[PDB]
Amino acid sequence: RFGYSFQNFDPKRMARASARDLRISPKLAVEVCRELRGMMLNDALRYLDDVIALKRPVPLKRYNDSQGHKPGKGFGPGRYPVKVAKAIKKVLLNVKNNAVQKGLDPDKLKIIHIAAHKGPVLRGWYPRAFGRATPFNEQTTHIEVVVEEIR
Amino acid sequence: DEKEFKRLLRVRARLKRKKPRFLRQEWWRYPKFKNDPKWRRPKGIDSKMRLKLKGKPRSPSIGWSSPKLVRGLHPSGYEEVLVHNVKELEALDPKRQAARIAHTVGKKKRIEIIKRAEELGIKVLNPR
Amino acid sequence: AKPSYVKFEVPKELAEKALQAVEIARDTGKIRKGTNETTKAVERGQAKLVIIAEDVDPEEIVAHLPPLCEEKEIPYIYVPSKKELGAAAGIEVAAASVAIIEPGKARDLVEEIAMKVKELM
Amino acid sequence: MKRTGPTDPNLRRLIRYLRKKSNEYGVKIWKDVAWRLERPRRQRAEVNVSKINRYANDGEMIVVPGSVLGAGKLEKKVIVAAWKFSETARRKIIEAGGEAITIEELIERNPTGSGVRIME
Amino acid sequence: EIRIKEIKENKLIGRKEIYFEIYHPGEPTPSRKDVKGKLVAMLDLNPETTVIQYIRSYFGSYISKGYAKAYDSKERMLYIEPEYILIRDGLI
Amino acid sequence: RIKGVVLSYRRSKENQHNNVMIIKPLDVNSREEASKLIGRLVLWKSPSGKILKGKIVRVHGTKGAVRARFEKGLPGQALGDYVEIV
Amino acid sequence: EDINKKEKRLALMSAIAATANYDLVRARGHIIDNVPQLPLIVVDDLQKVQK
RNA sequence: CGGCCGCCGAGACCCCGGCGCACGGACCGAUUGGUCCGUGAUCGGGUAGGCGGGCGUGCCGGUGGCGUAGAAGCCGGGCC
RNA sequence: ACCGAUAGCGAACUAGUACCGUGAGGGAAAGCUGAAAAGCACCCCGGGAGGGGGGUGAAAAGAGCCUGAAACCGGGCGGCGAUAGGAGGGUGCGGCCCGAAAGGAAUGAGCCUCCCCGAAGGAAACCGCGGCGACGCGGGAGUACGAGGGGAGGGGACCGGGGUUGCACCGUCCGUCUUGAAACACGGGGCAGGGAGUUCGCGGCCGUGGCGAGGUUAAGGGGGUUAAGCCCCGUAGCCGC
Repeated sequence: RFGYSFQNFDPKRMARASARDLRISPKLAVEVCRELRGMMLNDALRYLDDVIALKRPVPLKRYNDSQGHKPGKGFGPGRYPVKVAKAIKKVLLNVKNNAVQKGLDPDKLKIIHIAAHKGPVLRGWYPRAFGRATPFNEQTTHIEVVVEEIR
Repeated sequence: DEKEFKRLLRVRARLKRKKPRFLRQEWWRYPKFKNDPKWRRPKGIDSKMRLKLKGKPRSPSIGWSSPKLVRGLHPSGYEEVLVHNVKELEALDPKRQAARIAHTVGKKKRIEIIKRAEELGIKVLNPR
Repeated sequence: AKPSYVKFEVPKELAEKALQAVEIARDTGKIRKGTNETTKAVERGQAKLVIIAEDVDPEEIVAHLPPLCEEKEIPYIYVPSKKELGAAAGIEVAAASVAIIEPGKARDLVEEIAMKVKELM
Repeated sequence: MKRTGPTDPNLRRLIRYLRKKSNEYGVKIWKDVAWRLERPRRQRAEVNVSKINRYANDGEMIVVPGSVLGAGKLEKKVIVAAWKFSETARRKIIEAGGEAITIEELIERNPTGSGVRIME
Repeated sequence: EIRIKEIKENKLIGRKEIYFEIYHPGEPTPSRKDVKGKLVAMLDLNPETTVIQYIRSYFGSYISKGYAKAYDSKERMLYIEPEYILIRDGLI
Repeated sequence: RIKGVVLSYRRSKENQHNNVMIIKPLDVNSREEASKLIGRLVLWKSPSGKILKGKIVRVHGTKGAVRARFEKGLPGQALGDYVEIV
Repeated sequence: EDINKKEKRLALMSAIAATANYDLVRARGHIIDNVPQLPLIVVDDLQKVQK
């Protein structure tokens, strides 16, 4: 895809980036983006690094079936989507570079919009018992982010 | 008589303000009915709407019709006439008819129609 | 021009200046739109400049205005269309007459219009 | 099914004219002929010169709300008005010395329709 | 209430064609004699040399449409107008 | 200006009339006393300040209640609420 | 569809009769302002023109 | 239990305005009809089924038109 | 007067092609950039895929290419939101929110005041009397009021309508067999598209039109025509007398 769901983007105070056709879990991508929204860019990068290092659980509020709780307050279902965090860190660095080349200050960027969408489905089949072949599909994800320099 | 005209216009206004939107049964339940809202007579053997029970939507009846003298008239009280060019614009009655420019008329012809209607003193419902 | 209340020819540029003057008056100061409201404004003397549309029909509702205003000695100007007059006044529907009671940000403009209309008649 | 009535504009106009004429002159013969003409096409009146000769007197005026046909023989001198005439019927009437006219001419000649006899 | 929507003159055939509309809310279709009288009275036409070609009513609308002709002289009518129309008018 | 309490709608066991309400004025406890208020207006004030108006048309029962007809029926949150007569 | 020969002949007769009328020809849509008269009969000379 | 007195309570009964229907009438349409008028306490629920009118889609013979100053199509609103 | 890519031949295309069965044999899906590739030169980030600038084009229509509906999913916006019960809706209104156009409206909106007439209906204060009593009778009075129909005065921008939600009352889904359906009877995850009184022969009727003691052609022939349209003939035959 090419478009963005953001409405009032302008090329003076905002910078945007995207990723298309990511072989990651859209559900966990949505759950991670929920917490990433409304945070400073550097703080979000540190949060993703912690999640990758397995030091900070990501809470689950929508898709949390058969998920055990975690130590500390607010847990509740949580897990560590390392693959999704690694995929989204690249998008965050890309938007940081976009802002820097545009002339914004990286230390004052705040993530004002970030979203994840389900993309095309890649199809395959798995053999089962009694002669049944059953779907076996990869769900790709689109990620969009736009940040604004606070002043 | 303008007095009866106004009285019946008010009567129709009240009646059509109280009139409900006639929609088929279970229009809300399924999207296939929401995107295409219509009314269809309930014909089932156990249909509650067909049985006309209280607490269920109503159905159209001949009694709901508006008074004859003002049926089909604009809320302003005039009479609509669809117009596609100046020739049929000129054939209206300014004291009793109004012109509605067809949606498919371009601006080039629409400006001409509007200026001609202004010259002839004929009301236009969509002057643009 | 229908002769019931039209007294003099108001040039197009003067009408445009009157329109923008009433626009700025509505934006900044206070105005009083409508025929009855304008009539009361001039009768009480709170108005400073009055604007009349040139497309009023029937004429018995706005004809009396200049006869009743020449008594109070208040400047009156004409504009082409009541539709545009009302649009400037800020109401979607037409405005036959308008009265400015304080020409905020428009003192000099109203003075110029008054001088020109006085010279004309 | 529904009775549409005659498709002939001339026949519809004649029916309406007959009703108006009956109203104007205060007589019922024209209304009677009107509804008799209105009856369904498959039942429209059919008359023959034989029957006209049988029942009509010399110099009498005859109105047939339908068609007149030339089956038989005719001696009487009769003024017959009918919606349609077969060529044989018209020729026989002319030879016998009568007149083959329409209900319009009949109305013009005898607006009150006094002495006119209806044959079906 | 008769309002004339068109008047046309044709001296080549020698007549005047009149297209008009009668606005009669709450009233039946006016009689042909009444319409002819009103039209002749308004247009100063000669009552003896004018015909009402047709009066038509369309559905619930109280605006009926009328077409009429007015000839200069009886010669043109006897030459053009058909016998059935002349009889219907009753002017012959 | 008198005070009154909105008791309920005009109702049968299972039927409700939305445009009529039963009102109990503060200091009337008889049909005779209540009948003197026939024709007077009744005002109900919305929480946002909007005012709804009705008029007293008849006396209800024998204990002093009255019937008030409202062009715009009360929302129903007015039940047990206060209204002003005149 | 089939139509009787006599009925077809009568219909043709009626059409030819209507072709010379004034009200119907004008009402159809044709513009007859400049026509000398109805029916418009022309001399035999019209049959020899091939340009 | 033998009675009684008030008050509530239906789309029922009465009234005001409106619609249609059946029947009759006047006037008026160039294909089944249209406008209005008079009576309806003795017209207005409805399954099977019978009958009349109307709304919508593709194409053809006519007639009158719109469109790159923006047609069809598609999303959300106003009016009838 | 055939269909217009789930239609029309199975195949509008590398279609009896790919694929299934040992075999005889069975047999799909799949059309569209733009006027011209002018099909994105260069810069930053990235392992790459690709992302952000910047260019081309009237319009990205960006090749995953005419339009881009619904189902479904993610974000923002407006409403409700952790003491509350009913097939998810109906009647009435109240909060919050939207409200340029098409609806009314400054030639006056909601609104406030006053005046007149008012159908059916219809009180009370007070006075006298009857009843053990609840209460009733006569006057007040057919009065105040009354659906609605009109008029005048003040103010000067809303009303109608729409989204969500709250309160009162009511309401046990849709189709179907059945005497009987909410049914612990059957068919009912959602959306889009397709989908079921057709043609001929004979016969009985009705609506209309032509001719009429007659009616009507069939096969076929000639003229004319770009043409199978159009004109005339054709009495064998069939029905009736």
